[PDB]
Formats: sequence, structure tokens, C-alpha cells
Amino acid sequence: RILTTRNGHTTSTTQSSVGITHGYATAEDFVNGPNTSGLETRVVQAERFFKTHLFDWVTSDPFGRYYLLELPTDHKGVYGSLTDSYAYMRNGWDVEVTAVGNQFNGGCLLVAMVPELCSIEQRELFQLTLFPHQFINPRTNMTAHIKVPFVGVNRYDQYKVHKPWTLVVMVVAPLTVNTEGAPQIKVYANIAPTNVHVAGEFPSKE
Amino acid sequence: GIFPVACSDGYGGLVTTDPKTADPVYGKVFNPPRNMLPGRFTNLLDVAEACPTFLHFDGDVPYVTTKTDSDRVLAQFDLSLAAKHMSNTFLAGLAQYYTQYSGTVNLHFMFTGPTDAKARYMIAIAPPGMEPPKTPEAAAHCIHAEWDTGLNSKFTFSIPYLSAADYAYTASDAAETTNVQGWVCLFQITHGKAEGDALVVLASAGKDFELRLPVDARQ
Amino acid sequence: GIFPVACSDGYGGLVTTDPKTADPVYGKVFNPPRNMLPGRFTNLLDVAEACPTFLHFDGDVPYVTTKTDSDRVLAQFDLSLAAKHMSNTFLAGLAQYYTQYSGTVNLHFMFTGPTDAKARYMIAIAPPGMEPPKTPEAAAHCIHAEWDTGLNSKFTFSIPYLSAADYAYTASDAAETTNVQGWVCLFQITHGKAEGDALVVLASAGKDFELRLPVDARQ
Amino acid sequence: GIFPVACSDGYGGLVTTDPKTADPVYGKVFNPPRNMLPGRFTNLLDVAEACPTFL
Amino acid sequence: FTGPTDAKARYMIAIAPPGMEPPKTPEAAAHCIHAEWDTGLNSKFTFSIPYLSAA
Amino acid sequence: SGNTGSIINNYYMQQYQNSMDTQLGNDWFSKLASSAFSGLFGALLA
Amino acid sequence: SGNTGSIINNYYMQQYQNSMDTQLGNDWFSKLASSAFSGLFGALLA
Amino acid sequence: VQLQESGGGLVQPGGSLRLSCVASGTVFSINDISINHLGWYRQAPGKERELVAAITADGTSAYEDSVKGRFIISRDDAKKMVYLQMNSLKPEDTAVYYCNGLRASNAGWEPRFGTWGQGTQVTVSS
Amino acid sequence: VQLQESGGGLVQPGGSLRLSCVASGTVFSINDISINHLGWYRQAPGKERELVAAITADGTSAYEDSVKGRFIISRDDAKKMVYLQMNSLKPEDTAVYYCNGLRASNAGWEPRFGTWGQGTQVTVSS
Amino acid sequence: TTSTGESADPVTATVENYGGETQVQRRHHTDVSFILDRFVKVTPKDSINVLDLMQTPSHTLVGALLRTATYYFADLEVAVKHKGDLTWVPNGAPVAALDNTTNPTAYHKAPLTRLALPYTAPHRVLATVYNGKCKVRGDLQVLAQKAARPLPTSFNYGAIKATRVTELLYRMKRAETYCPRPLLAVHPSAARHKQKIVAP
Amino acid sequence: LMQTPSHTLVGALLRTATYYFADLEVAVKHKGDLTWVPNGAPVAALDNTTNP
Repeated sequence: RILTTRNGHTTSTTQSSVGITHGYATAEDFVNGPNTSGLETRVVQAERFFKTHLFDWVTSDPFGRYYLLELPTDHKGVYGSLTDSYAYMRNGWDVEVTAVGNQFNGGCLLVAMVPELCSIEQRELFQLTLFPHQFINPRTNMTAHIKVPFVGVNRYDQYKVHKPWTLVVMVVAPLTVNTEGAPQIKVYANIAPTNVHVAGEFPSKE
Repeated sequence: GIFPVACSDGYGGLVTTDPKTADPVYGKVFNPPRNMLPGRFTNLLDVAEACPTFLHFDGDVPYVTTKTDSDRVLAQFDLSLAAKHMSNTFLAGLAQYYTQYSGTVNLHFMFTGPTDAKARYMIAIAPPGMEPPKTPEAAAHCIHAEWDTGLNSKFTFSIPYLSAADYAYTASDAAETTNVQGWVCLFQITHGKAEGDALVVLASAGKDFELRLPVDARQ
Repeated sequence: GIFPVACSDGYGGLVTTDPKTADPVYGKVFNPPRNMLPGRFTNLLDVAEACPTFLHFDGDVPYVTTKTDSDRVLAQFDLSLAAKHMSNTFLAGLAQYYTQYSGTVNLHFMFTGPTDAKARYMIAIAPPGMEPPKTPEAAAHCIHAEWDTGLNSKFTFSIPYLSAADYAYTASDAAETTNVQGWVCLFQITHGKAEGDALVVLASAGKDFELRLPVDARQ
Repeated sequence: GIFPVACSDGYGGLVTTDPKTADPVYGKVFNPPRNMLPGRFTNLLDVAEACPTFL
Repeated sequence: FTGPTDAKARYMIAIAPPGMEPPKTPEAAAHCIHAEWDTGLNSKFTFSIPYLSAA
Repeated sequence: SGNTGSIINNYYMQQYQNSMDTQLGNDWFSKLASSAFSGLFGALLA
Repeated sequence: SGNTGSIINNYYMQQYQNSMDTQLGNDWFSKLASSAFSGLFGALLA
Repeated sequence: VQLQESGGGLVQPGGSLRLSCVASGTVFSINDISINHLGWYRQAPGKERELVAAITADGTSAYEDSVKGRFIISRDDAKKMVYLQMNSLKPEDTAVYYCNGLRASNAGWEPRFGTWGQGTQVTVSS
Repeated sequence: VQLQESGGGLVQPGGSLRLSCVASGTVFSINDISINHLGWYRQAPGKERELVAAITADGTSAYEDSVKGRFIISRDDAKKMVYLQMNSLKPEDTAVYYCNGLRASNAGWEPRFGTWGQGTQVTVSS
Repeated sequence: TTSTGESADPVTATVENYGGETQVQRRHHTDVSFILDRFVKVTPKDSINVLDLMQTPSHTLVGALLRTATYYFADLEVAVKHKGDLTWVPNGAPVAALDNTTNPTAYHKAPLTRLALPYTAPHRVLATVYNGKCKVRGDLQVLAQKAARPLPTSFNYGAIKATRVTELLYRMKRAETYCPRPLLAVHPSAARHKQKIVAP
Repeated sequence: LMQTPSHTLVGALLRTATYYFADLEVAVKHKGDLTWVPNGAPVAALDNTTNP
């Protein structure tokens, strides 16, 4: 079950994959609108991967433990400079989460992309399967793949005052090692912006 | 002379759910374009079929671990949308605003333990009028299905809609006697070296589920 | 029997902007002929495009004189129809009766000094989110234009409409912080023997300017 | 101007056997099927002809 | 890859062109030309170092 | 074509509702705003 | 097609009763619920 | 869902008691009503708890022929309370009284229809 | 646009003061309201002017833990005035108080949102 | 019916798996346009009220069913019981305009007054939840953040003012909803939470 | 429908059938506001205004 993704001049290959999940749409809608006066432009040098560390999955975490990650985060490449060079942006996301332990472990994880998550309740965790999601079960697979478009009440956004997405990873069944599995597991991510657009140049630095 | 008319008694009051409109005040307003935005839904019973949600078992966990002993019952509960085991799903949350229902309800089971743990389960439905079964031998005489773990780690079973009337109530938190719609029973037949491994379970609507008569009880 | 009707509750009051008429009292009146009189206008946004009006700079004068020193900023102000520099034009006077707008705004610059005085200017727009530039070098990285004096003594520049929403407010006299729509900055690049000469500046609507939602705040 | 009408005196009261209807409140309700059930009667003078009774 | 059937791993390889010190951490090397694979049924991988220069 | 939005014909004849105009035998600004010069004036490069 | 059940046309023009939509040139769940897999997966006997 | 009572404790025989049923509120469900049939039960030490009386939806009242004619029962639905009158005090009153509801089967009234009660005891001994 | 205050001057320590905020009227603009969050600031000689308290749109009130529990604040919107109560007088009250509004950012309240104030000073020394 | 769990793909199992029969469905009562079209009471204030759809209580039928959508659009109707005269003002207008009569004013006529208002916000769509706030001083930070996590201020349909307001009810028309969210029921303490149905 | 007295015209003529079907109209003279609630609904819903 091999799958190979490529964004720009970077690649990524996995051998235990159960597909891609397209959440909330499969295409992108109208980019040119009456609000930019026709001054937008695309940047293809900004669409590629970058990595980060999420948390360590120990055998002592009960059901309901979660980890939040706000998108777009502090980045240093060309994308992290776009937010310093322009005033309005829009782009979709492409996420991939990996938890590597041998096939003699037990437990389950659940990754999901949630628009505008602000302090979900405790009972609301039982219904997190309404958003685009995927499970990570060491018995079977080790990777998750999701794709999301740009959503918002505006056609272009100001990322210094609004973060429209959120990647949240929850524990539905605790980890078990059974004297044959790995003592613990570390979770990493891999993210690439898709279909970026910019408008409204800024003055210089100083 | 002008057209004579006869104002009628008992007609014309205000009713909060009548099918008629009001009078306009502000005219010629145009909206910003909103066509083809991602993620629309029109019927609230399509997100209930496309997206299932977790059940609730004793201990605040959505799963049931395998037992190593002479008792083989994993979970047993009444068949009702007001049951305690269904108090956190999207189905009960939506059904609390209607009075009657009918149709199928689906259940999904997923196995989690390692590659060298195997198990075997069974699920039955007991119609009302006789106490429910406690042992798999006795439950083998109801409507039942039976599966086991493998490469495909999920199973799906449809609780049939069986009754005398054509519709059934969603209300009446019982906390009492007199079951009306029956029970469902999950059993563990046997298992090999699977102590402590969990089986998560979800719930969702069926092909022909239906919901009628809206009401407002402030829940 | 006569046609029965049902008088309704909540309908029929008086509203000062409803679309309906009154009953006639005096009939068969003929008017004197008034066809083709000179100087008609139908839309109040056509005299705003055909006829620009003067701006207001510090000193109660509609112009800005060339400076002979190391500071090169001539005028800088927020982009809003409620700004102080726009308080005397026909555009602000008309826009004070609406709540929202959108589109382009035009600016006209005219040079006055003698035939042996020459100059060179530049104009930029800084979008919101970062303090505006003070020097032409720094403003060279925005949207800008640059001209100079000659035989044609006038220039015209269109401030683009750039924002997240589709419409923007005309209200909120600020006298405070938190700019919303940006600034515009007029600079003087260089000049030859033009000390004391003035540059008058006017303002007018654009091709696609639009104005909506009338209101009455008694101004 | 709007269409002028003349409300009339002596008309419009409530009568318990008039031929007219009321206003709906609750809409889109469907009934369970009841077609061809055994033992129907439409006129109360047909069970008086089909079934005599004792003196 | 050589280890037993119950050992799994994940690797990454990058190239840093001349003019700036090379990266020490995978996060920092994620901004070069790179590839990333993992162990499975096919135990081999192949990567081509591009020829990039002025001359 | 003012601020009126009913779709049923008026009840009274047009002779009683309004006054009638006669003929003898603004609106210059909509011709004037249409004749404005848009293009560039000099030779254009780039 | 909301909760409205009269059979006689509205009195006021559509321009005054509601606001008018424009065009530029949910509902994904009704496509998603239709693509669900119903049949059995393995070989079937009996 | 669980009914409270008050007015008991240690009391001397020969007084006058009015036991009160401080209900939890009777959150009871759907408009299917007019099966509102409450009652009172007594309980003996180590001997099965026995009925005393039962009130029907509107007006009928029956008692155990041991206490028949001596006690008076009535309910007040406008405020949703029910009480028990205790006159003609005998030594037989030493029992714990439970304010609860009835089932009204074909043979006889069946019990709750509830979780359980707490109870109030009236033991009189001279 | 500029708020006036009254009730200050030269006062002896140990009295009872109610500082009053004679607003210019608060001509404040569009229906975007419920961000009405006023406050009070104190200022020290040559030392940066510090906050004292802040009132939220409806009911929440916070104070500097130096004066916490000692002062009472409340606003009256029906007539659009806000006041400051001064009880438990200490030597620490020697500061000029500014009746102004707040910004309510993520980290902390930010200042005006205004041109500036005039102020009233309450210096007490025994 | 077996399948892969992690794949997150929908799968439904009918009663034909064990010999049953699949019947006819009628789902008219769950449509968004239908169910959200009815009046809902709101606690009003004496003089000035800002018409915002997040003032319906979250436990009522319309309140919660609205709150299971992230973005929405609708027109509005209000029914007001007042004394004096009632003046409406569009989105984003000065608060001095609440005193001027040229703005749509309905003269008092008993018992109440029902109106129909358009949608006048500048955005293409509204929102029920917004992630803008990007989230000793113990109480300070509490009441700072508690008031620093509301919605933006341009999410409203206007304002009304009268000499006194006694009732105020909302009704939505042409409702559309995007991107669903959780919706929860009352959690029973015992084995079941039962309403006392109509029964004597 | 079994609350009509058995001696009236409608009461008895209805009671000479074992099974029946009909819609309903009511005419009420009251004070305050009147709330209707469908078959089989909780008795708390008699206080909520969203019901007709």
C-alpha cells in the first residue's frame, strides 16, 4: 500500500497508507473577487513541506487527552516572510501525521482538522468525528493524510489577527507495550501550503 | 357602492408557526456573492449518516475491554434514544427535539489490540416481553451476528425496527420498569491472549431512519 | 352571504418608508410645460464624477508649498471619507448620509509656479498593519507613482480599493488609534529653484465607486 | 390609494354549524396507511337495513 | 535496511548548496532539496544528488 | 419609478392620483460624466 | 421553500420583500452520504 | 425521581400527625397522564413491607381493612403535593411510611415505578 | 471626546471621597457597542502612570492587588456616568486619577482610545 | 460487513444482510429551511437593543440547532411589543441616528408590530464561533480574557429603540448552514432521563 | 375525543363505531396565551413559546 506525495522539490514516501481524506471540498473556488481590485498574484515557491514535533505518547495517558496546533504557525522559510511582506493572504493546507512503533503495540489515535477551535467542552470530545479525520492504529497503519481548502467569512485574511484552522490529536485508547512493543512513541507532523495568494505590499522594514 | 366584506370572529390572531409573511420596510439591497462555499448541508439527517459518534460505557470511556473470567457479558442496554449509553452521540442530541421516530440504527465495532491478540464476539437483539439473555447459548435463539478479528478490523450491524405501531417514541427517560422496545446484548465468545485490549464502538443512523413532529422541551 | 375576510394582527401600521400611496382629493390638474430645461441630474453620483472639489491643508489653504530642507513629506493622512483633509469636499458631504461604500477615489494635482521652476513628486499607499513610511526610499516598496512638471501641468492617481470585506464603513470619526483602511503619503523627491510655489490638489469619485444603505444622523 | 372595502354590520359572528374552515398551524404531516380495513360504513341508514333488532 | 521484522524506522536525506553552513537538525534541513522514506516490504531506496553549479 | 413596489394596478385613474404633464413643440451630467478621458496621454513603454 | 404555504402571489415585488443574491464567475454532505458502501465484502455462502 | 418525606421522628402515642410528602418535583414525562396514582406503604422489622392505602387519579381511596375507617388521604395537584392524616392512634402504627406511586394492574396495585424512597418512621410505644 | 472629572483638590486623610466622572458626553460612534470598558488610572511624580481598576461592559471588576478589596467601582449607563468610591484611606492614595476607557487586548488592557484627560489629584499627608 | 476502520470512509449496512427488507423514508421535518422558520423569544432591554442572532438562549430549539453550524446566512423578521414609536437602523450606523424619525419608524398600533428586515452586513456570511483572540493578576486576567473572547462587532442585523420594549422575537428566512459542529443532549444521571409524557 | 358527553348528538353517534379517524378543530376562550403540543411530548414543553 505504497503512496508517494510531492510538493515542489520535496517528496515523501510511506508504505502503510490507507488513502487520503478530502475534507469539505475537492477543488478551490473563485480566487479573483471584487475586493482586491485585481491586484492578487500567486507564489509557487511557497508550497513545500516543513516538519515539527507534537508530543510523546506514553502508556499513562487516559482517554480524552488532546494536543492543539494552530495553523499557520511560526515558520522561517519563504512562507514565513510572505506574512511580513504582504497584508492579505489565502491558502489551503495539506497535513500528514506519523507515529512510528512496531506492530506489537495497542491503542488508537484520532487526528482531525477543526475550523476555529476554541476550548471544546469535555463532553464534546465524544463527537469529534464530524470534522475531517483519520485514525492511527499501530496494528494496521502508521500515517494519516488530510486535505482542506480555505474557509472563512472573508475571501482574503489577515493572519496576524485570525487563525482559521487547527490540528488536534486525541487519544481514544491508551498505549500498551506487552513486552514486545516500543516503550513509547513520538508524534511528528509534515505540512505544506497549497494555492497561496497575496496582495497589498508593505513598505520596507525601516 | 363599494365591495362589501365581512370581518370574521376567531380569525386573524398571531400564531408563532403560521405560514405567512410580513411587510417590507427597506428596499433594493444586494448581497455579496457567496456561491459555492465549501461544506454545505441541507438536511440535518445527512450528517447523522455520514458521521458516526462514540458511545459511553462505565468509566467515561468509549470502549470495552476483554474479560478473563467465567462471565461473558460485555455490555447490555435498552433500545432507546434516551438510554444512558447513547447520551453523548449526535443521534440522541438531535432526537431530543422530536417526539417520534422509525427505522434502522447502525453500530460500528473496531478492534485495537496488537497483532498477536485474537478474539471473537457476538451481538443479539431481544424483543420485548421476556427478560433478556445472560449467556451466549441462550442468546443464540434471537436475531444475531458473529464475527472475529483479522485484517479488516471493523464490523457493522443493523438493529432492525420491529414493533406493532408504525412509529415509536423518543421520549420517556425511564429510571423505572416497563421496557417497551427491547434490549441489545454484546457478548464475548472466546479470545486468545487478548487481556486488556479494547473494542471501541460508534453509532449512526440507517438507510431508512426517519424523525417527525418537532417540539421544544428546553434541553 | 358576502365574501368573508380575516383582519390580521400586527399588520397595517404606519411606516415612514413603505412602498405604498395615498388617496386622491383634487382631480384634473394640468401642469405648465417644463420639458428640456438646461442642467438636469438624476443620480447624485454623476456630479461627484464630473466635478471635483478642493482638499484642506493646514492653514486653511487647498495647496502645499515646496519645502527647502531635509524633510521631504508634504502631507500624510488616513484613508477615510471622515478624515479631516476631506471635510470640505462634495464626496464627504454626500457620504455622510450613507453607512457603507466601495470602489476607487481619484486625486488631481496641478502645478502653479513660474516657467523656470521645476519639481518632482511621488505618491504612495500603505495598507493597514504596519506604520506608514516617512522617507521616499522606504515608500518605494508600496504601490506608487511618480511624475514631474512640464507642459501638461496636471496628474491623476487612483487609490485602489483593497480590503478583506466587500464593503467598508464611512463612519467612525476616530480621534483615536486603530487605523483600518491605511494611509496615503505625498512626497517631494527633488526640485529646482521652486521655493514658495504651490501645488493644488482636488478629489473626486472613480469609475466603480458605490454607496449604499442610507441613514440620517442629522449632520 | 388602496382598494376600499366596507365592513358590514350583522355579519361575521360565530355559528356552530357554518360551512367554513379554520387556519392551519402545523404543516407537512403524513399518516400511516389505513386503506381497505374490514367493516366500513358510510351512511347510518345502511346498518339499519342490513341488521334488524328485537322488539 | 537490515534489522528484524519487528523493528521500524524513518530516515531523511538532504543536500545543502555552498555558501552557508550545513544544517544540524531535520527541521532546519527541511528547507533544502530532500526526500524521506521508511522501512516496509521493499527494503531499498534510491536518491539522486542533483548537479548544481555555476560552471 | 420612485420608491414604490406594489404589483397590482392602482385603484384610481391616473388623472386623479397625480397631475398630468404637458409638452411644448440634471440629465446633462449623465452625458458629461460619460465623456471623460480614460486612457494614457504619452507614449507608453513597459 | 421554507415554512410558507400560501397559493396566491405575493403582493410586493421580489425586490422589496427580500434581498437579492448576486453571482461570481453543507451540500457536500448529501453527496458524501450517497457514496456509502452497502454490499458485503467477502465471499458469500448460504 | 426520588420522593422525600417529612414530619416523623420520635413521637408519643395519642397525638395528631400529618405526614407530608416532599416530592422531588415529579419531573414525570409525556402528556400520557391520568395514570397519576400515588400511595403509601408501611414496613415492619424484618417482615415484608405492606401497603396501607392508594389514591386513584381523581377520587377513589382504599385502605387495608386493618386501618380502614381510621385514616384519611387526599392529594393536592394544583401545587402537586400529597399528605397522610393520622388520627385514632393505636399501637399498630409503628412502621416506616413510604410516599410512592402505584401501577394499577388487573389483580392488584404493583410497586414503583421508581428508584426507591427514604422514608419516615413513626414508632409509638406506651 | 475628552473626559472631565471633579471632586478633588486638597483633602485630609481619613475622610470619605466619591470621585465623579463628568464625561464630555461620549459622542462615541456606530452601534458596534458592548465594548464599553472604562477604567481608572493613577499617576506618580516622575514615575509612569499606573492602572488602578477597570470595569467591563456589564459586571466584572478588577483592581491592582495593592488596593484590592478597599475600593468599589460601578457605572450608571442609564444616565451614562461612572464613579469611584474611596474608603479605607491610606497614605498610598497620593496620585492623580484619570477617568478613561480600556482596550481589552489578549495580554492586558491597553490605554486610550482617546486624546488625553485632565485629571483630579488627591494628595493626603498627615 | 467488514471494512478498514482507519480509512474514515462512510459505510452503511442494511437489513438485507440477514434477510430483511428496506422501507420508504420521508425526511421533510429535518430540512434546515423548514425547522429554523419559527419565532423564538429573547430577553429584551428597556431602550436600545442590538439585533444579533447569538442572543437566543442556547437551550431552545432554534438556539442550539443554529449553534451546530459554523457559518450561516438568513434574512430576519422581528415582532415587537412597545410603547411610543419604534425606529430601526442599519448595520454600522452612528448611535445618534436612533433619535431621527426619517429612519424607518413604525407608529404604535396595538397589540404588536411585525416587520421584515434584509441582510445588511458587509461580509459574505456570518459566523457562530470565531478564533481571533488566538487562544497577582488572578482575577485581572480572568475578566480580561472572558471579555477578550467574544465575536466581532459587525455580526449583527442593526438596532432598534423605543420608549420601552416589552417583548422581542426573532424569525429566520431562507436559512443556509455550513460546516457542522457538535450538538449534545442532557446527560442522564440514572439509567435513563425520562420526560413525564402527557398522561394522568 | 372520549370527553364529549355520551348523551349529546356527536357523543353517542361517535360511540356507535369501534374504530375511527378524523382531524380536529378547537375553539377556545381563554386569558393569556394558548400553547398546543403534539402527541407524546414531555409535559415541560407546555411552558415553551416556540411551540404553536
